Amino acid sequence: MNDIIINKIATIKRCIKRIQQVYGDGSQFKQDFTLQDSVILNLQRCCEACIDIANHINRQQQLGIPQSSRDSFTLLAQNNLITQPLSDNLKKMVGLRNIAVHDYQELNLDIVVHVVQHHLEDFEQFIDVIKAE
Amino acid sequence: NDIIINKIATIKRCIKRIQQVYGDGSQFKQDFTLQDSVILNLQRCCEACIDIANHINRQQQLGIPQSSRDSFTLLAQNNLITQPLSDNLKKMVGLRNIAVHDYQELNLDIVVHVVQHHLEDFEQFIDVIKAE
Amino acid sequence: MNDIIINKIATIKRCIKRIQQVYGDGSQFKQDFTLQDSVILNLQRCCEACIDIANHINRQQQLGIPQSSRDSFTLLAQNNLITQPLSDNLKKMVGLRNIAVHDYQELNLDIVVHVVQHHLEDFEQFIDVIKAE
Amino acid sequence: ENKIIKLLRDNIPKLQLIYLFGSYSQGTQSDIDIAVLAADTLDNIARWELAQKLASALDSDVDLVDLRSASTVLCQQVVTQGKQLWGTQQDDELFAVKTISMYQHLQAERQAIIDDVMA
Repeated sequence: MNDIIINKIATIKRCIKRIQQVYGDGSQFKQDFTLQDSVILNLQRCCEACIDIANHINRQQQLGIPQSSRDSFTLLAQNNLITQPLSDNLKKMVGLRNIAVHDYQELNLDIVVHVVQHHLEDFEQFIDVIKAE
Repeated sequence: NDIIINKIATIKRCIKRIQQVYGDGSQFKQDFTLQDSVILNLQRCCEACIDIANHINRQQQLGIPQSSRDSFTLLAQNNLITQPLSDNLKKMVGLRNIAVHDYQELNLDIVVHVVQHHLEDFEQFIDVIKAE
Repeated sequence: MNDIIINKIATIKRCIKRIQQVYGDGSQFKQDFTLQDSVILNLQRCCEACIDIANHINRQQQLGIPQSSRDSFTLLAQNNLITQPLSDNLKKMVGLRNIAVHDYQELNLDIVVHVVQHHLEDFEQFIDVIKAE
Repeated sequence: ENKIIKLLRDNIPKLQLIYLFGSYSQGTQSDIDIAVLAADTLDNIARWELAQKLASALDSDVDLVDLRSASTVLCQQVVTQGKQLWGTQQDDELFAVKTISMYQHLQAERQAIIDDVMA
């Protein structure tokens, strides 16, 4: 219990599994748009899933009404559910919904390489904190 | 396509124009008349490479250049020139922009270094489109 | 007056001397390609500085903005800042500039010799008309 | 509600960028578009990390733009619609006459491409 969080937690794991597979060792990714388009898309599916889980937890425990997507992570940290360094990294991702719906290609390709290398483990961390229960 | 055949010729002529002017060359950094000539033909090679890059862009529909540097990335975006080659010509557009628009002082050490070990990029660029 | 106008006027008067130093008289100009290059570049440096001066006054006095290099002079003329003949002479210089740098035409060298004989005062008028201001 | 957010968007760049030249508000007055010029180019990640730090200090998304590496068309959009927040005026004019003149030359280079696209 409940189904929508266990399905949103499951999707985050599915998208991480996909980003890890499509990106590969990182060689082909830099010069293949099909590899980039998939990783970018599966990256966006994680952000909206965490924002859904955050807005859900704030709702069920009446932690407040999140005015933004970033403010939803703030209420979790202000009630000490997540550490404040973990909220900042998840809020760093909230602004990652803009690499898509914008084909400004090379300007931020090195950035998606950064978040794939260094920031996928912030989603694994967030869902681990939810797992308790 | 009758225009690419020409712009390759003026690139070749301007490279020869750069080489015979530089001389050995020791008089270079003291003679401002032949610095002006080397600078002018270096600029001509850039604008003749940009024209070749833009004609192919309008013959294939690769995009809309947002800057003079963007005209060579569109060739690397579609794997028509090597990614390190588009980066070297973009380094030329930077040199070309400082000479045309005065938004910095012209570093002569760069000009001497470009004359020595960068003119090959113009040869390598015109050697492509020969025409794959 | 302005910090940018004094530097551009100084660049024009610098290159005017360089144009006049490299030429005088055509005792070897039409036979020395290197002398031809050293005059064309300073003609461009003179031309670009005037374009830079024109684009400034168009922005600083809210009467801009031009979309072309020529429309900046065309705009300074409609507002009675430079003489309409002097406006048309500077725009025809940009024509000489473009034809010389990236030739969309066979550069007629008799025009270049003619300009350094009769048209260098157009830059001198311009910097004087702008020094009024 | 404004300005107190402006000098918020002033303290962060002035304290996070060495050799700050100018700061600009670009897009609208939600969504925030900020441009900046310095004596050195900004790192891709270090700028984005700072952009996300601006977006967290504020409530909206933030697009931090490095004017020493941005495209010529984007630079013209800043000098056309924009508001100077910090920096001198001689550096602002230096950047405007540079971009406008570079833009008039770019328009001459790509007009054959623009016309083919616009039929």
